[PDB]
Amino acid sequence: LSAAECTLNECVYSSDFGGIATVKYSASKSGKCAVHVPSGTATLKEAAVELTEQGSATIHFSTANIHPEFRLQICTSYVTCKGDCHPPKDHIVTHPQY
Amino acid sequence: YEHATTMPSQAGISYNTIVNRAGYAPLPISITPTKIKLIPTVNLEYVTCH
Repeated sequence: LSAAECTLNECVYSSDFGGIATVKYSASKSGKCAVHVPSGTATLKEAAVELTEQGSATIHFSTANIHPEFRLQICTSYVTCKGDCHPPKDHIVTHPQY
Repeated sequence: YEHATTMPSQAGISYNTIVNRAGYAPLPISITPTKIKLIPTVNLEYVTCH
């Protein structure tokens, strides 16, 4: 992966993966790239994602920080992605806290 | 979802607003008072005529 850009469109921190982040990439080859966040701020729901040649990819994450700025790790390099999340709507969720 | 709004008490004008939460998409909500009625509580006291 070269010339990687991550853009957090809209995020809502909650128990579940209330945050969705979009990453624009320029992959050297078609295929899948393993994706991870070294920091504990958020966890990716997907371990790996298929990459097109020069398309954009979307990921789903859960976090607890209102202003998350985490450097998620991709198959080759890092990219810092920052945005503003929003509080959850429902008071109580029937899900354990991720 | 709790939401508070006030509109002028006039008929024939449709009121447009959106119920918006940061999480969900904003939801259009439209109200148009077709007719507004005011009913006094009358009491028939007596009847008169020629």
